[PDB]
Amino acid sequence: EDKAAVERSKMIEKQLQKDKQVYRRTLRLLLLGADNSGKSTIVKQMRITSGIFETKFQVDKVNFHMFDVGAQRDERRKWIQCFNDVTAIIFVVDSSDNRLQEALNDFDSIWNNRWLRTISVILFLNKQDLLAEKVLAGKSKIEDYFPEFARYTTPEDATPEPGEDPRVTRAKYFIRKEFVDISTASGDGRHICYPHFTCAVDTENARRIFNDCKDIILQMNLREYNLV
Amino acid sequence: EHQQYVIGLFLSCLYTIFLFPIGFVGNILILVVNISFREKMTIPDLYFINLAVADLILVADSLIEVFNLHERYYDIAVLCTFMSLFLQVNMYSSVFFLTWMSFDRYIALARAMRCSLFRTKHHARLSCGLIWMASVSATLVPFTAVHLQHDVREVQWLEVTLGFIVPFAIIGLCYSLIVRVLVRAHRHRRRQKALRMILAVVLVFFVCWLPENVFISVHLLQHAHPLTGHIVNLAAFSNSCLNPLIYSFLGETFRDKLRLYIEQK
Amino acid sequence: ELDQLRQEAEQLKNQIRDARKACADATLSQITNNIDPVGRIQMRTRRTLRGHLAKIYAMHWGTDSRLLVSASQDGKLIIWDSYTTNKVHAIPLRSSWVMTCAYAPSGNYVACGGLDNICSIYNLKTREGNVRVSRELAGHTGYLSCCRFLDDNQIVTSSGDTTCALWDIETGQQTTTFTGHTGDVMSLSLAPDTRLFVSGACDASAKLWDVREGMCRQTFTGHESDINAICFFPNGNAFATGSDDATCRLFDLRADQELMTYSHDNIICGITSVSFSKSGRLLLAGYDDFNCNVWDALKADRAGVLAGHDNRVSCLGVTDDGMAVATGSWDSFLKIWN
Amino acid sequence: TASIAQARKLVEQLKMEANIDRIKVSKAAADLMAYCEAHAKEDPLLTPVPASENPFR
Amino acid sequence: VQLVESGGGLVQPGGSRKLSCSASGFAFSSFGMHWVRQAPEKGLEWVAYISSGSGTIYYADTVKGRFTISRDDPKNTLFLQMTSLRSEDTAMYYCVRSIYYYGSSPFDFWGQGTTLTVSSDIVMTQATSSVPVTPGESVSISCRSSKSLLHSNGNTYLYWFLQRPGQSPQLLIYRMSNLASGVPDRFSGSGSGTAFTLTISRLEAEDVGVYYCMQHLLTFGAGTKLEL
Repeated sequence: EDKAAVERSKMIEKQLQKDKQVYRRTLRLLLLGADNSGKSTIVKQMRITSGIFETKFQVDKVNFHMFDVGAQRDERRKWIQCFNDVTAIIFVVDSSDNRLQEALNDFDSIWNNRWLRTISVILFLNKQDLLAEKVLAGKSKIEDYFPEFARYTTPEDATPEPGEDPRVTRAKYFIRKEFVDISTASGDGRHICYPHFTCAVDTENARRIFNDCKDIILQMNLREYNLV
Repeated sequence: EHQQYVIGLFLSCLYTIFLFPIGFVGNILILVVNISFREKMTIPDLYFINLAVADLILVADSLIEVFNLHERYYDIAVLCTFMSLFLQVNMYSSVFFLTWMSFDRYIALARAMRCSLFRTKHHARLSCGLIWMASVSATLVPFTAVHLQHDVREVQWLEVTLGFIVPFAIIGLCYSLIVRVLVRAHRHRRRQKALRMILAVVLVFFVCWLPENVFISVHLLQHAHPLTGHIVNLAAFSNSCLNPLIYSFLGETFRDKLRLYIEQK
Repeated sequence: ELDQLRQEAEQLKNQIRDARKACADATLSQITNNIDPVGRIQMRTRRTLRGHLAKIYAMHWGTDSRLLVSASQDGKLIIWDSYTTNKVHAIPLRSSWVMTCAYAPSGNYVACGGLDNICSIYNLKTREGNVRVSRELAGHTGYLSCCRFLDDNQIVTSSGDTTCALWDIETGQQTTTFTGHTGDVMSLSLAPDTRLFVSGACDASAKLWDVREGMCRQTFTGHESDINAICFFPNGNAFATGSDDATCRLFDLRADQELMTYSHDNIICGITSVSFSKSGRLLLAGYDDFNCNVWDALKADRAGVLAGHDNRVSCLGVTDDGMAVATGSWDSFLKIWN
Repeated sequence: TASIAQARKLVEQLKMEANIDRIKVSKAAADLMAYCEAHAKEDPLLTPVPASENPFR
Repeated sequence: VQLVESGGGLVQPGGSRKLSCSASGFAFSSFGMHWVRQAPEKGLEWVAYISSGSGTIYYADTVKGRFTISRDDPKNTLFLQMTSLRSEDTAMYYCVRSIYYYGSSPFDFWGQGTTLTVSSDIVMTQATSSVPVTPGESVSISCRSSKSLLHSNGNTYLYWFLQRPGQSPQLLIYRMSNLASGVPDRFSGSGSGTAFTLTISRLEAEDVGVYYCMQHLLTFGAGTKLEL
């Protein structure tokens, strides 16, 4: 009789609700970045021909699903439509590089995408230590790739990390600005960029992701409640 | 002495000119805009809809307040008895919905990630129903209790307690915590708009509801000053007049919904 | 050598284009001018199948025209009983990022795939009672964009990589592989005879393949932008396409060229899905704007509008019976129109 | 070597696409129109069937 | 797929017993469970039903309240507690599997069965209790119903079972036309909605047994024997 079918449908609905409870409590993150960057080691650092690699990690009793895209074709115009309405995008770049212009183009394309226009980007300026010893080396003159650096000074609002050279801080904040000026140009308050300087081994990477996701969810609810 | 009456008439003219259209038009506009996207409603939209219903009814009754139309309905005992309780439930619903919106904003903004298991559209509608039931109880139960036992001292003490003191305390606590969260977040990582809007809604609530409740308290500890009573009633209705402004189209999200509604409908 | 060979290719392309010019003695509008317009087509949501948690990224009717599978990005295939809206199954996918799903013509199996690059086959009629992964067809190097059953043993799939492949489910091997595109292959449509199938790609070209021989027979290039949807006209001699350029085109296999193009300059949203009605007189299409337009296949004008979704319409399908239409959306609801 | 081989395969494909015969667009449109008119009565969406025939409502 | 029952034996009407069954090789949780008793030298009788998830329970009128059916999905066990026995209860009890959705085949599998020894419904009538027959020739089993079984939804709820001697009943046809899984093409079903037919075209040596008709608008027929 069909009444048994309706009972089966209601049981399936109960299971779907039990799955929805888990779905809403979890924050999805898309991990992007150039190959030279250390995203592959960042995922392996999590202490908790296939495509999507799924990494599960938890901070302060809130779950995170970080998706590394793995094997795909070079251009992401289409499949990134699926990753709409993720909590955030963790774009990872190698600051020690020159691949920096390619990464800037890649971030420009991600930021200005018509579907990711409400997705905040937790920008990771990875490999700050390699950048530090590359700046201290002196031979890798960043100016010849970026002539603007010849006439740039660290801003008054910047605070240096304890025990850092002026030149390394200048260069790293110049790269930070080179990303931030892309972020500011087209984002009409719908999504935000959160730069960070990181080494892949830092135990603070997950903490930073947690704090940024906290801020992103705060902003999302603030806009939902009509406070902005 | 005639100026004492002309001043009340002048305040009523100002109110009907400015505050009343804001209240009525904004409330009806919010109601239609959201009920036209009923399927797109977020949790805050339920509370906005119900607060809009309550404020619309209150601002409509403010037209009875204006021109002192007690002399056209007070003579009918049963009609007046029902309509006074209707006003009481409506204002109770407005104050309780403001308190609940403050608390739920605290939940959504301070405990945003952890408490996702508590904030649900079904929970939003259930809380709407519960708030309406609580207002209806807080009106009828004291009224029927007074009618059985024998405006009364204890009943109006309940009115002042559940109308200003407890609601204001909860609102202030929740919005202070929200302000702490917002200031910390802005410090570390246009958000000044949210801070100003919060401090504006809290102050509007305070300024509008403190006068009537203080007048009630004075007459509770001590028709003697009908003019002052008129001003405080006008302020109580000004709360509902200013609610649609500060809450809905002073912020960007409802303005986007409104633009969608007008351009598509 | 390279320049000479490319010039030879250009010469053959010019020959093909000249042949198409010669065959273009008239346009479909001239031929169909005498026919009676369908008028105002109006459809109402008879059913609203809710229960999915996330964007409904695909759907497919069963041959019985009652059961329809539906894939969601939350990682669920729900087989719905459209007549009663009962959920017959709720298959938990291993990869949450599912971009396509298929219903076997016999109803024994459903398939699905996506960014995992693996097309999982599910058996709906095992003695155990539950639904289990019959096969995991791996071998693509890009996301699985579409998949369609030829029979219970042969399934043809398109990939985010340049390739499109035909699989044997008994062994899990690729019976044949199709090459010729350059961008991502975005959709498949299977001819009624099942001997031919046509696929659109990000290179804005639609190619007709033969499953038995494993080669491209002819190519169509009437789109300025990438193709997101494709569908065969019921007769099997023509097929429609939808592109990001927000206009549909109708191509004929035997004429080897475009016959008609559907557009409305105020429409600037791209097209996500396409489907003919049983008679072929109607050409339904979904748009990035949250509604579907029912074009008259013979007189290119908007016969009606299906505006009932709160977000992008992602999938669209007319029952093999033709009684009803089903549309999914990113709002996580499927609505049956009729 | 690899590039020229790719070009030769493309040239072979173009030669095959040129070899296939074609028919006048008028005839193709005629077949589409004829099929539509033959099967119009069998399309419940084209002509709204009565509520009794419709199994949804 | 196995359903093995436990219990049975001697009981006096002043005693009580619990029937039990263990499910092996299939998702017991998803299946609704039926208890059907085979009284000695008699046809089948439906005893009790418990739906998937335990959300619905039914009992026969003779047993309503006299016995209680229980179920533990985690242990894949079905229980039938027998509070107050009487002489009518002596029978072999089969645990019967059933699942309900569009296109499903309820009563597809029957347990081995255990025998208990002890000191309005749609009446189903079959044409005849027995028919001498020889293998190879066609034959038709027929039955009639107290009322038409053709439900408004558009399908007829009639089932045909074949209880081979010394074996549990096998489902031949469900819903008056659909052959069950593994049933050879020899069998076929038809009916007018109130009178029904079961035809075996080329009777094999293994087709010997009693044929039971059942309706599921539960009542079984008196059973038709094919005396080979």
